Amino acid sequence: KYIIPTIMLMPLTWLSKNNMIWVNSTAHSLLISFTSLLLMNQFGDNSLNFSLLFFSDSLSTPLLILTMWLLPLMLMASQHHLSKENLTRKKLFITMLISLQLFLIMTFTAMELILFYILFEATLVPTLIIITRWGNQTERLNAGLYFLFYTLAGSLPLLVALIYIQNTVGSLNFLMLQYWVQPVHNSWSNVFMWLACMMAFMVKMPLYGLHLWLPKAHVEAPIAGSMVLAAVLLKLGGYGMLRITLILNPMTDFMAYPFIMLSLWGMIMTSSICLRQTDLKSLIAYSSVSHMALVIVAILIQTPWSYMGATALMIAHGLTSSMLFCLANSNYERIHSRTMILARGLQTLLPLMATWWLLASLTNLALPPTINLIGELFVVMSTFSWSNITIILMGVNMVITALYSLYMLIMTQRGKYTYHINNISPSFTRENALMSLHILPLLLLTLNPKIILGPLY
Amino acid sequence: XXXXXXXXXXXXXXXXXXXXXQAERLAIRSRLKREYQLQYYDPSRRGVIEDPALVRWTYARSANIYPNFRPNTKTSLLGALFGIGPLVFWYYVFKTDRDRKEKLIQEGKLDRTFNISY
Amino acid sequence: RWQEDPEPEDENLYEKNPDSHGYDKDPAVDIWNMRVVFFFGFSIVLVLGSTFVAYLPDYRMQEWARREAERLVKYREAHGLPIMESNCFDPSKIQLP
Amino acid sequence: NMFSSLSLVTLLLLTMPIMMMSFNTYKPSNYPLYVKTAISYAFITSMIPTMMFIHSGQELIISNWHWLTIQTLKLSLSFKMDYFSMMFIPVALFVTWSIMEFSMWYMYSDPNINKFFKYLLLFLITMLILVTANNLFQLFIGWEGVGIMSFLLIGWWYGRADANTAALQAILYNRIGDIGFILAMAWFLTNLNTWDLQQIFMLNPSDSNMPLIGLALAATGKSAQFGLHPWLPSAMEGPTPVSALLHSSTMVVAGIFLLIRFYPLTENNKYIQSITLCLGAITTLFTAMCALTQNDIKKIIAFSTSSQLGLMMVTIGINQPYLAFLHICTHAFFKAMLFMCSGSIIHSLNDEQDIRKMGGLFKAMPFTTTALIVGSLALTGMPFLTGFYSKDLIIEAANTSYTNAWALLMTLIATSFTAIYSTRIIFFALLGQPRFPTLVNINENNPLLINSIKRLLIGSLFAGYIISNNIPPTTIPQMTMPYYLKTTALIVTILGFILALEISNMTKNLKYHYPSNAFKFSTLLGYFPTIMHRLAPYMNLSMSQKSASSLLDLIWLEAILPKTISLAQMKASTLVTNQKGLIKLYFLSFLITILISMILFNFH
Amino acid sequence: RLFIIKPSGFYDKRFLKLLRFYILLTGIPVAIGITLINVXXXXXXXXXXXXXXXXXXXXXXXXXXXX
Amino acid sequence: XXXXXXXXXXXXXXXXXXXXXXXXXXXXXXXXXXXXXXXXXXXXXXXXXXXXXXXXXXXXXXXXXXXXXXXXCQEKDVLCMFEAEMQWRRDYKVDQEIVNIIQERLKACQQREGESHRQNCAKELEQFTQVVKAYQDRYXXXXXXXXXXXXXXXXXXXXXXXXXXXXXX
Amino acid sequence: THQQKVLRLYKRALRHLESWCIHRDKYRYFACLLRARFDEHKNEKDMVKATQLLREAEEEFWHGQHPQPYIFPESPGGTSYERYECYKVPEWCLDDWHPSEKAMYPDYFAKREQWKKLRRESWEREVXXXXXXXXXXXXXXXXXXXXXXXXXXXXXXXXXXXXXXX
Repeated sequence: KYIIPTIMLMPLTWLSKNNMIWVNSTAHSLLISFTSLLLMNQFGDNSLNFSLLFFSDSLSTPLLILTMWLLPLMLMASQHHLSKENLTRKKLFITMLISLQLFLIMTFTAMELILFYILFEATLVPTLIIITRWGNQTERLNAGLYFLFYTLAGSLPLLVALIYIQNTVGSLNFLMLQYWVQPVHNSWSNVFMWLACMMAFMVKMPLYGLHLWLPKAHVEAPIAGSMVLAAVLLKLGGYGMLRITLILNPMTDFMAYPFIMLSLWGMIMTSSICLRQTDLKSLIAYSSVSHMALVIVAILIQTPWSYMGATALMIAHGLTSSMLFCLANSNYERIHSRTMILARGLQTLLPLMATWWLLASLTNLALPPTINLIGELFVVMSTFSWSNITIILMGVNMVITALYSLYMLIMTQRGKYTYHINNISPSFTRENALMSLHILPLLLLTLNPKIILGPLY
Repeated sequence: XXXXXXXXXXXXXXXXXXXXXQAERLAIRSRLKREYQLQYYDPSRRGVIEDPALVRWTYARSANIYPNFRPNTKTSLLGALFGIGPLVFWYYVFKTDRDRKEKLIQEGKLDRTFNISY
Repeated sequence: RWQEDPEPEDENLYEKNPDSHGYDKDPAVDIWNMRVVFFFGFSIVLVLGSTFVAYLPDYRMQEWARREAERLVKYREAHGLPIMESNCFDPSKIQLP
Repeated sequence: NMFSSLSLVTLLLLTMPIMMMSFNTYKPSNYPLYVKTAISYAFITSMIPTMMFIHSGQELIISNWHWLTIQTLKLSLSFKMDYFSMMFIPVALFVTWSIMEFSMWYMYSDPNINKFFKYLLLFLITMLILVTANNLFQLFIGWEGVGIMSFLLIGWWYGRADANTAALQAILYNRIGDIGFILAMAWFLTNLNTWDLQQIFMLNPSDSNMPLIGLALAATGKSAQFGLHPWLPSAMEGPTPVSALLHSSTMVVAGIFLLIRFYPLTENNKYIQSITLCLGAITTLFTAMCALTQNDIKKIIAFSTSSQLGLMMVTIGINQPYLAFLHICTHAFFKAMLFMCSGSIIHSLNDEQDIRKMGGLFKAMPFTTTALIVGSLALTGMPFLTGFYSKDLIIEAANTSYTNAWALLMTLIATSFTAIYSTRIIFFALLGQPRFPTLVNINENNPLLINSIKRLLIGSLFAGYIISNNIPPTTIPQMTMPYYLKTTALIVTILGFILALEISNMTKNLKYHYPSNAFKFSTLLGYFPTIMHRLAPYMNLSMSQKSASSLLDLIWLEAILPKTISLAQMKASTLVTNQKGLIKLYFLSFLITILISMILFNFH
Repeated sequence: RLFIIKPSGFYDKRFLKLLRFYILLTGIPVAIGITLINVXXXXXXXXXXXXXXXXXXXXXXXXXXXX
Repeated sequence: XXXXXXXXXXXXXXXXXXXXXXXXXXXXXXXXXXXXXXXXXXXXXXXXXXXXXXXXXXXXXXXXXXXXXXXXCQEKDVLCMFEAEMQWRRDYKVDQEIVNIIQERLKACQQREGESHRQNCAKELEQFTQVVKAYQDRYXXXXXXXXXXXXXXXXXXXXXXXXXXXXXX
Repeated sequence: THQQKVLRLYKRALRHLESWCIHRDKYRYFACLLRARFDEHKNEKDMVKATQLLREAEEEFWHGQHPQPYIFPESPGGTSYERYECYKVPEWCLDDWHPSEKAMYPDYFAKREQWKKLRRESWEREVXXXXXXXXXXXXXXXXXXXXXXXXXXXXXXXXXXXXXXX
């Protein structure tokens, strides 16, 4: 139903003639994404298994729909790039997205941990080839090696973690079978059992320490801006933290206490740097650290209210940051540099794109209930039940959330553009369509956000 | 930063060394302006000009990270106390608040009766 | 010496030899793709997909629980004294210690 | 039954231009007139339920669009039509009614004439949500929505420099005020399962954590106060109808409006009673002082709101919610006139925003000057100029209390201080010899101006006849002290105006007097641009650049894996470059390996 | 008369026309969606008799489109 | 209806004795707007209700009761646990909306009295305090996220306190 | 230069005077008093005494330096619309306009096309004339005026032509 038509996209791009390609890859992907919303949404009290354990049902994952939403969107902004080069090279880097889409569906669907692991690290391989090629600026390798040697250094300890559980306590498999799990006795030998399961997800979900994996991937741009949307998918691709903390270690939260404090300082210091920075893409790269840091806080509290805010923020950030990177790509295709100060001029030269700049920026702040108000505020409300002191630190962060958005606006809202002579056409029909396909799905979530936050909702 | 009197026109002399000092400043100012003048006033261009000074400004923060820091001295250790230090500061704040809370649940209840959320 | 390194040239479609287009080269490919099937997903996934989302197929007992709760309230109010919760799923447990 | 149906009509009428905004039907040049016609019938539909409220009726309505079912909660779009919420709607609509037809004359023949009206409707809708909010989650939509739409309105004029500083600060100081408001959300959910506003009236908890670090901290962000108020004079940089709405009825109420709705909490807690008046004592004179020295047409009216806000804070501290909203409702009619009648001078004499250069005489302009005299005297304690029906009722009630004496004495100086800056619009600019701003300056009355100012006069005179009489009060304050408490409210305005006239004429009519250079002025701006525009943005960015970026986020926090590369390559070089060929050397190492397995490792 | 400040406009106004044309094209089932409540009956609250548990729609209340 | 209590009946009757004037502005507008478009809206609603004619009855509410409780079957086995875990999650989802009805009873009291607030009612105030306290102890609210296996330990923790305190006294 | 430093301070002193005084008749009284103070030292030329007075001129003026000075209307910096009211549109955006819309009002498009053709031909002649100036570095202070009368256009052509209109 989900896999197989996604695999049939591979012979589609190769068999089709050289003049077409892009028409077939975008149109056929849109009708598969419609059918994902058609079937997956149906659930009872406890979400019942789909079929045999190859790809399973969704329990608290409306985040699969987001991957299906970007399934055509990862092709729209990449149209400006790749067109100058060979026809065979075009077909190759569409199929690498199809392979990404193939593995990303498998991660969220399959209710597992053993076979989930060999799909968790499997997403890293197509993205590596994507990042190491087509990079306009240098140091592709000083970002490409850092892309793996941060993730794989933390995720390979899952082999000594997950297998150790199934050898002693039944088997991991279905997760719906996982009620054999007894609470951990909390000892010095049990410390490295908890750390190995966490450190894998501590990298993909960026903190204060070991966070430099993310800005290197964003600043050194893979292809245009459509591949940066797949880098947003990798942040939310480490969703297994929702599953491990609840099932594998329920009694263990004493060792979570130092890791919350690390992520709490990964909110003030990560935001402060995201103010005086030069690169336009970097000012989204560091705001994406703090926005995903909110989720890590929520997971380690383990309260039923926090998971509501956690699941909301995974979808909230997945369509707001990707929206911001498309705006960064739209300036990168015209000015040919990612500098914020040089690329200056909205409304006067970009009349209709400036309204899309406003809607994308304000969504980072707490607007009328779209998704981020259901995302951020739910975590802040849940942190007070943990400790009273939190909102004194969390409130300061709410001031600097404006300082990501408004500083990106103001440093482009000056109608000077004396040095710049380019950017004659404001936006193509596809470029304005990109901006609408990110905000309007969130505007439809205003009416019913039940399919935006659902761990026992 | 500000002194007792704000610097704007304070302490100025003509002399001979200062007269040549302003001549040195205008020599570079006019040189970098004329190469901009030759690039701006022609319809054949169409595009964004590079400017070597602005690229080196972005290169100052994005690069030149590990070529520097080779003299660590005592200045680097003071920066470590301002970074890793405040993480240990809240460890004696959040734990003391939690130990205050955990004692109340077991003996002498402080939690509200009309509480059910989380 | 660069020999063969110098080859970079600025390229932009804009409007010149394109009139008004989004796709690079050929007016026939542009109209049929960038305005038709680009906006066909705008009509099926967004407009026809708005009917679903959460509205219509109940969605994880959100509407079912309201009818189930109301009939359990009126039944327990007439006969029993305790309202709903008193001892949740516990009737004669085999000791403790 | 008619009360519930007609209440939603006022909400729908304001959204109808937004529904027709997205193409729909073509409207050339008629779109600015379409906004005027939409609000005109919205006032008539809002007048009937208020007339029903005087008679009999109170209704709460929900749209049944409950988007939350999460953990024992229901959150529908709730609309409350009760007392404070009910009376404020036709007051706010009539204020806008004049400003929209004013927006026809001011900002005319612009390329973005249609887009200016677009944000003003959203600025009206978000306020109407905040007014009728019965859910605390619904309350956030209004309280943030008005604060977020202000960005598009304050920074409306597309300026490359200085214009965007005001729009940034308008949300920056507001989001420090958010810290309390979001803390007020989290405490409300944990302690009370209900979460909505309908809880507080039954089983009210006695805690100081909720209103102090919460609603009072929200009242410092939104609506001026002492905590953070540098955004008031900067907001004058935008167009004149925008600066009118922010300081008359919309943005100026948002801070106080929360405190009136949470009236059972203020009455029970004694520690909140003191801190609301202690912070309210500093708001009265310190902001009123800044109105004296600062010499700009718009910026005098900007600081006058914050001095009026001091009395608006006293009403909460005295535990009287009934007299709290009455001052703001009349304040809405005070400065709907005062902002744009003075704003009419700016547009007439070219483009001058200074009182010194302006010389708009009473004989030169007949229609605009008459509103300036009435509007200024209305702020001061006047017996029948709608001042006595709002300002004087607070002063008489404040004297009979167990509250702080220093806070009571500080308010009495501020009531007499109102006469100084009100006459600094008349005597300094309007009255006397004209300053002559420019050679050959044209000033004429337009047909759009006459229909706006004359119909504002009904609202500024009959406010003490309709609002004060129809609304049912609780506990009469006037009883004790005929000379010490009752007379003191009226005598301060008389003695203040006499002190203002003697001080201003001594400097103006002197010819040879010589102004002194050395002065003890901590009054020019209040030294807030020295700490919050000079020090506070610097300290947050110095810790960002001297620390954080140049130490941790690029070097020290990175130094985990480059630490295992620089040491790894050193260990790599000790195997590859080591042993420069030779079979001799490799076989010398094999001698040791057998000895390790026999002696060093215990195995056979 | 003056030439005034110039914007692009042609690219800007066309996108809003191209967007709304595909909203209106799928605005027909929105109009049918109103008549589905009007012509066809929605749901009535009634106690179930022991004969059939599920047929076509198992348990669905309100709107014929849900079934 | 039936489940919701609310007030029995409201009085609401106008006298109008003082001053002749133009009768009443509230009364004249009520009679005028009742026939203007309110009567047309009632006629259009009746025209659509009659146009339905044929209507499906439908099951609506589903049965499924007990099927062995979780505190009866033990030891890790999928055959017995799955039916028991579905039962507890069914009760937990209903009890989330049971409190909502009792919460709305307190919401109805606040508006209908207004000036009285806490002086009267008392029945809705006592009903809310009894349920929420029972909801806090039995249905998690302290023992992390929802789990049926952890619920038996939460019930055992409350039972251990009852056995220890009563033995001393 | 000594002459320029006196004139720059005297221009500031007159505009800073109207902030302290209210009426225009009182402004004229103090203006005559300022003239008598500076004319006493202007009569004789000095190298040490006049330079000492220049540093002394900063004093007294700085004692009464901040009464919020008036910049009147649109001024460089200051207050009340510095860059505001004039949003403007660049000349690059004018040629960027697409067909069909460009067909409407053909008088503005045809006249601009004639000026663009003249600017393209004069650009080659202006480049040789700019480097013809004797400096042999790049430039000295300001741009040099045109010597030729037949070719016209003094170095820059787009500097004065097409700027901003309120």
